Amino acid sequence: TMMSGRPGRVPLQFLPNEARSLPPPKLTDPRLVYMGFLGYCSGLIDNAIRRRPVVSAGLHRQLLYVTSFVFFGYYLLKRQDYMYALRDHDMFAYVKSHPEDFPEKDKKTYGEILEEFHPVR
Amino acid sequence: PDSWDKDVYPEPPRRTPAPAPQTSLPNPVTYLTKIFDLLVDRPVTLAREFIEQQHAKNRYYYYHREFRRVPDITECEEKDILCMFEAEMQWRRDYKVDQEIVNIIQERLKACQQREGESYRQNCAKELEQFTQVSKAFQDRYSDLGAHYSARKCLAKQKQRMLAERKAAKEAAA
Ligand SMILES: CCCCCCCCCCCCCCCCCC(=O)OC[C@H](COP(=O)([O-])OCC(O)COP(=O)([O-])OC[C@@H](COC(=O)CCCCCCCCCCCCCCCCC)OC(=O)CCCCCCCCCCCCCCCCC)OC(=O)CCCCCCCCCCCCCCCCC
Ligand SMILES: CCCCCCCCCCCCCCCCC[C@@H](O)O[C@H](CO[C@H](O)CCCCCCCCCCCCCCC)COP(=O)(O)OCC[N+](C)(C)C
Ligand SMILES: CCCCCCCCCCCC(=O)OC[C@H](COP(=O)([O-])O)OC(=O)CCCCCCCCCCC
Repeated sequence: TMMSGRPGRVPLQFLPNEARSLPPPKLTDPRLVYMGFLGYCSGLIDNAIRRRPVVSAGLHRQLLYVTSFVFFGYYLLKRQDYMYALRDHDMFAYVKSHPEDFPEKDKKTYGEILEEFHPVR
Repeated sequence: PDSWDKDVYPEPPRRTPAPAPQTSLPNPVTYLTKIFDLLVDRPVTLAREFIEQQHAKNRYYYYHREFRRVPDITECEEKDILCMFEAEMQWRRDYKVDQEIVNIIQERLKACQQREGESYRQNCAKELEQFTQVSKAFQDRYSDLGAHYSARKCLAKQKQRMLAERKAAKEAAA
């Protein structure tokens, strides 16, 4: 468990209050569009399994499938973005706090670096 | 002609001997050349004159793209991706230019051989030497870089060559 047990982590909290400071996903997010596509596929498979016209029957059912998938996908994207942002924040804080472990290195140009040449023949 | 530079594409001054006939027989080659001029050369000349006259009415220009010099792989820092990309592109363009230089010299050599004809071995020594020098330099620069050649690999090869030369010079001076 890497990020479990992080200080100040509220149990069973899908999205903490500190996640409100991050940019929310756009409604036209391609991930949200793919979630809606998954919902549409679920509706089509529902019609096919129940032996209804695949594209025609149950327009309300297809609409509810798409809407539910988009809703859960939006909240899932929010949580995923928050977790990745938290990981990057903690990594940068650790790099700041351990300069001995992460030291700057002298930069030498390729005119100074000697690299062996392997001919192709 | 003014289409190409006479200095870039040299050509010796032509020396056509004056005809000095020794027979009273007619010249079939002369008669056929006259017929060719009267039947082909004049019609094609008139057609080209009309075409050029049409071209001159809607004259427009196109230009030759100019590239400014950018720092090369020697100046680029280690794992500096932007400078590395710029240097690699410049090196590739220079490689293409050098290939075309070798092509120009080779074309000059071929033309001189064909022109000199039966005495090409002696009269084309000047063009053979230029091709020898150009080919030697081009081979030394881009001989065995490989399919995935790059400015870094060419620089490494040049460094190896320079180290070998320095070692040889130090041994000679020792
Ligand atoms: C959208 C087009 C397709 C894209 C595919 C991309 C991937 C996603 C898949 C999503 C699938 C959803 C539907 C699944 C159930 C389909 C059932 C079926 O038969 O449907 C027939 C149905 C029409 O026939 P029907 O008479 O109504 O059907 C009655 C019976 O079901 C008729 O059936 P039957 O009782 O006569 O039985 C015959 C058939 C019955 O069995 C089937 O027909 C197979 C049903 C299941 C297929 C697989 C479902 C998805 C599973 C995941 C796929 C992953 C794909 C990627 C991975 C690589 C490939 C595997 O059984 C066989 O043929 C057995 C021998 C063959 C077995 C081996 C092959 C199986 C399929 C393997 C490939 C799977 C991928 C392609 C799936 C394509 C599905 C259409 O076709 C459709 O509904 C096709 C989709 C139409 C969408 C229209 C959308 C609106 C208009 C266009 C708008 C475009 C965008 C506009 C934007 C704005 C512009 C301005
Ligand atoms: C595709 C595979 C199936 C996906 C369906 C999964 C269904 C999951 C069921 C719950 C979903 C909704 C839950 C929302 C309310 C509960 C939120 C909270 O209670 O749980 C959170 C945690 O739960 C999850 O974060 C929420 C569900 C995440 C499911 C994402 C599936 C990702 C699969 C990758 C493919 C993407 C599929 C997209 C369509 C689902 C925080 O609890 P926490 O105390 O902190 O975690 C303890 C676990 N420890 C100990 C290891 C740390
Ligand atoms: C919220 C307050 C409003 C009022 C209360 C509403 C309560 C919930 C709505 C009830 C839905 C309903 O009754 O109809 C469901 C329809 C089709 O009905 P049916 O004939 O298939 O039984 O369509 C469906 O079958 C729904 C399909 C959804 C499937 C589950 C999708 C899961 C989404 C996340 C997946 C990751």
